[PDB]
Amino acid sequence: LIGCRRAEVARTFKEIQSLIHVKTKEFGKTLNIMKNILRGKSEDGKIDTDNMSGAQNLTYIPRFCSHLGLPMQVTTSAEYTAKKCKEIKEIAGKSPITIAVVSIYLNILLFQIPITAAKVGQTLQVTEGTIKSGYKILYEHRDKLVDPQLIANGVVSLDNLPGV
DNA sequence: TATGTACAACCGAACGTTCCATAGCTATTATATACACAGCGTGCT
Repeated sequence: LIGCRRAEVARTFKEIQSLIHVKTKEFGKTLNIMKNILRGKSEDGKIDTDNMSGAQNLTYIPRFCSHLGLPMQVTTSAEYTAKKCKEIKEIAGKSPITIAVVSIYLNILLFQIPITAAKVGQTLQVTEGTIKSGYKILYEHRDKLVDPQLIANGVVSLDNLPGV
């Protein structure tokens, strides 16, 4: 996990857990210990940048979109939505995985790709209820979650996003 | 001269299983906090 993060190609805890069979508690405690060790030998003996921070959600979006087979235009829109999604306090505390998945789902229905949430959550191993629950929060601020140029050109209109 | 007799020469070792010794992890209780996930139950169609 540290090695992936240092290379700017960071992965998620679940993705690494798919190969190495270790439950979450031991994983977290070991990671905290090793980070302290690296920091300790960075001062006495660099190590981290803006990347070392846990969330760094923008890095996950390109791979998650690839798993769904979306075009690059949707991926860029998802990155913009996820980047601006941190201004909302009702969602900012959520896990970076959900922040990226809900942003991807918002754009999937914005460009009208026929992929249902039942498969988006099944592909990225995220509960469908969580996806739709988060989508509701990412509906009161849609004007701030869509790139101005895309709406200006005419590629996407905000009336294609269903409203509850 | 002839015949006898005598003499001289030409099984190891690799692997597996059991037996001490030390240290560490596991489980439980309480509490605030918050997220995600897996259930159960009730109304709707």
